Amino acid sequence: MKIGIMSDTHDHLPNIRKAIEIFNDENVETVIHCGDFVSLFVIKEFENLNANIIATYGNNDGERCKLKEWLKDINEENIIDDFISVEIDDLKFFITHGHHQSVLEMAIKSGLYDVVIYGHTHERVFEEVDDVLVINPGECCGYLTGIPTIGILDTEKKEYREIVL
Repeated sequence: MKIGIMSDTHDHLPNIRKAIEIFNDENVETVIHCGDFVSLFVIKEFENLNANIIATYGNNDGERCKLKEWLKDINEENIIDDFISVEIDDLKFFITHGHHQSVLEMAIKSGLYDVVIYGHTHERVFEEVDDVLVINPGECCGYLTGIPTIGILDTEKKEYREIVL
């Protein structure tokens, strides 16, 4: 009943596959990817992940059009949009690739969501501001920090734990 979080994979196939496995060798009902898969060929890797997908467009994702199409092919359920407001296990979520500072700032500070997930910065963070769970899974490629990471959230007991690759 736990969900997986990832972001900014930047075509790093190895780490993408590593991550996909991990998300399978564990429940992970669904998986959130807020960053830049970036290239189309990346989607074909996901047609090998058990959980479904809730993704958000990154500033580097050049093919938004075919990206959503291919994602649907992998599964009708899968969904991708600039922003994503949803709920799971009674929790209110708001997902978005770092990007738009203000919209992110506002979401967290609005207090209309239980959890706020985002990427873009490549800076993995996991704090709680005013009972709002703010999560940045960090960069899956690990290119800009040398530390590739993903994360798994427990919608149940609300416990998040990082996973270095």
